[PDB]
Amino acid sequence: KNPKSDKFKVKRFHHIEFWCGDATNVARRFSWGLGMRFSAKSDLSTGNMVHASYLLTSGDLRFLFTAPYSPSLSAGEIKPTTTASIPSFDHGSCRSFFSSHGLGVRAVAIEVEDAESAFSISVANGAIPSSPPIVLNEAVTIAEVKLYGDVVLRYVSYKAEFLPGFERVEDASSFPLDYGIRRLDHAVGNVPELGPALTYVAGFTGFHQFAEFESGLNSAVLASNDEMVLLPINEPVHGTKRKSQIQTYLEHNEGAGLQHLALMSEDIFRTLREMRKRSSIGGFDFMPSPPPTYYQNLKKRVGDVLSDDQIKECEELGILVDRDDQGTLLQIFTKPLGDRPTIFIEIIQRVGCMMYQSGGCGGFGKGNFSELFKSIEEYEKTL
Amino acid sequence: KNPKSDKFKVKRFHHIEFWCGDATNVARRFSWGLGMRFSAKSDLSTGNMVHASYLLTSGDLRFLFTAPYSPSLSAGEIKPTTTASIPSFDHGSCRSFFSSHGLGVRAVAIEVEDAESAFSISVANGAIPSSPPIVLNEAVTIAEVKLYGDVVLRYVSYKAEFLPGFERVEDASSFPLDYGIRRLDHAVGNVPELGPALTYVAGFTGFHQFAEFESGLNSAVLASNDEMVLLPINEPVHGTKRKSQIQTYLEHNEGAGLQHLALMSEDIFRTLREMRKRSSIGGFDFMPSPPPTYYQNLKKRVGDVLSDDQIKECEELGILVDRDDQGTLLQIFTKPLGDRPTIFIEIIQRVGCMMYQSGGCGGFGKGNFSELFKSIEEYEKTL
Ligand SMILES: Cc1c(C(=O)C2=C(O)CCCC2=O)ccc2c1c(=O)n(CC(=O)Oc1ccc3ccc4cccc5ccc1c3c45)c(=O)n2C
Ligand SMILES: Cc1c(C(=O)C2=C(O)CCCC2=O)ccc2c1c(=O)n(CC(=O)Oc1ccc3ccc4cccc5ccc1c3c45)c(=O)n2C
Ligand SMILES: [Co+2]
Ligand SMILES: [Co+2]
Repeated sequence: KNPKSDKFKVKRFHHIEFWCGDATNVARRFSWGLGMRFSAKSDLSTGNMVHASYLLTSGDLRFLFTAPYSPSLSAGEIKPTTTASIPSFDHGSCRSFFSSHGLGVRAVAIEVEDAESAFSISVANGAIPSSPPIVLNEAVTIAEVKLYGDVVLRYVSYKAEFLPGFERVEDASSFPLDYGIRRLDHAVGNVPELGPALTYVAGFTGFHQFAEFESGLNSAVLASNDEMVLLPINEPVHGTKRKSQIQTYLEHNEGAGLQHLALMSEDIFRTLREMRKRSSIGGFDFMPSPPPTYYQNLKKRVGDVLSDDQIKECEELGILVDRDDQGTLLQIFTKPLGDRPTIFIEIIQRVGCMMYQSGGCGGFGKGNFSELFKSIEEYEKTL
Repeated sequence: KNPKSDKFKVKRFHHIEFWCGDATNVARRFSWGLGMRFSAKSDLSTGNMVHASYLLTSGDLRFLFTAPYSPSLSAGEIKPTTTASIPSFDHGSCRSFFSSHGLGVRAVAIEVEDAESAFSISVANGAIPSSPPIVLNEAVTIAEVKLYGDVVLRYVSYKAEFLPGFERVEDASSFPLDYGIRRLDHAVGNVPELGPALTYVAGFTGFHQFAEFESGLNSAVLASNDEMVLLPINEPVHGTKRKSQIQTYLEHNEGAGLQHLALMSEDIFRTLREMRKRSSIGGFDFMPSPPPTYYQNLKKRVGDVLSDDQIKECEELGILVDRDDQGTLLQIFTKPLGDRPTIFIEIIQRVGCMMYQSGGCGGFGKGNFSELFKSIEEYEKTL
């Protein structure tokens, strides 16, 4: 059931902001690896003496990469006179974030009807404020509250092109790469304690529990009214045999933070062909593929949704498949995006739940823990 | 004249080490942009709990990219028990370097006959010590002295594959990229005061002045006995009309540091074709090309070294050409490698001075300041 308890009007995921040491190199690597085009910039060339910020887009997916310049360039500025295009940015906060966590997501941004109202309502309902609502060029309002760890939930609302102060990117520097990724499907946090994290976020958003769940973790998913904003949260399970990967995350990340971004593709076969061609020439690596037994077991599980040829294409690309009582999920996971075994990416595509497609169709792949373990056991048994 | 005054036996440039926020993303970007293969690693997967270091190679050119992990991973270690493969590494030094300067070169490494002797002689002759000689696996010795700013000159000597503790890279992650780059030709520093910088470095190395030189800078070049290790140093010229780019460097870098790396190609035409194909898909951008008048003027200057077709190929690729009384230089410059207008790369190839080719054949392109200015003036005149 969906109680539709959102305490303010939420639209969709708007962007994800990475805090970086060098935004240029991370943005260029991600552009080539994921097939995202350079779409906007705010940096020295646009008069920003504070931070370098580069926007990549693929369809509706927006990835922002931000790094601080020397504070000496802006030493005479005050907030009323800032040349920063993102008024919540702070040199010390950014350097401290990156020193503590390494490369990772600082902001999960959702578009709302009124960022000032969303901020006020959130804080009235327990949200810890991070940056107050600030109106940019009387046209866009931005506000930030703490989500978990040093990750913020950023509210953005538009009166009527990314943010004022950003410039569209020179067409010769904007190569029209596109591997089929179209939007952010969900964004997942790792925390030490799931219960208090859920109570806090659901407390100030009104987001309701969408789903939930003996291998490493406990998880639950918070969702907006139309279930298009999806925020799963994990905690570690202590007392196992293999060490919890959630605990490994928390250790290497120095605490809670964003674990993975799941990116919807309109053609997951094409996306994975293109990404895998580039893994060893600057792109992203993928997790080891499941054994042949996993794909033999796919016939009995999804033989009514996917043809034998489509299942063979999943096998060639290492794609995992899970299913709901309503829809089917195709998914695959990258290796970590940077030096630390912390943040990674998931590529997904969902089949079913046609009404437009309902959010979360097919679930999040929890059934693939069991199915993977079973297939590994069968493959070693084949010996 | 060459006094051959080296105070210890120097062989050749060995490697350049970048200090990074995230080594993975910088290394992957550079690999694709420059056509360098992933050759060795030292990181969590090799038991290094301290730093992540990735080695790229192209021919004899070695680029090392290093970033710190959370200090919590190695908190129980002491130097006698370190898991770091580069014993001079320090978390605080690396974070402070990167916070101050952004992405850039920490170490210019030269191979010497005996790194302990080179270190002792250097310090006896005025070098400021940075890291004492440390023997790794009774097989390689490494030592470091201050060069300028926070850049060190690193001595490496081998008893008889990069460094002990590094592992050769998995062949599936080692794509054999190669755009023709073969070695480091020279490495250039920017300092506030050229005179004291020259006196200091020549003081402790015995390197002699190779060359020297009204547009922005004063420069001089220090060279080893066989003039294969070449270290130009620049200072700003104050009082001009256009602001000194050396002064802009010092401002955005927070002081002295490495300005550019000049990479010799065995086929500069192929290297630039390959690099330019990749500029807008994750690689490196190049400076704006000279006007058509520059290439018309090339005929009268190097028409005896380069055919008309070869000059047209230089024009298609934006390559600059200068000449000595002994040799000819083909060169081109990238835009800055990262967020700040600080470090950039030069691709070069030298013609002449055949004996093997003598080091520095054709000079460093100082004649192209005048020639560029003249050609820009002629092109606007063509109007
Ligand atoms: C991340 C994820 C989801 C997911 O999206 C998700 C949510 O959206 C919300 C609900 C909670 C949740 O989970 C769903 C299914 C997944 C995965 C996933 O990440 N992965 C791969 C893996 O576990 O990665 C790793 C990582 C580190 C390892 C270290 C050591 C290992 C030693 C042996 C075997 C391993 C297998 C996988 C391993 C590792 C090991 C999977 O298989 N499924 C099937
Ligand atoms: C870097 C370099 C060398 C070189 O290797 C070298 C050494 O090895 C040792 C000896 C000293 C030395 O110098 C030789 C020749 C060069 C260059 C070189 O860097 N460049 C390009 C440029 O000046 O870059 C820039 C950078 C920033 C600018 C900001 C604003 C500008 C406004 C107008 C015009 C510009 C032109 C160039 C500009 C800029 C402007 C060149 O043309 N030659 C011809
Ligand atoms: Co997921
Ligand atoms: Co040069």
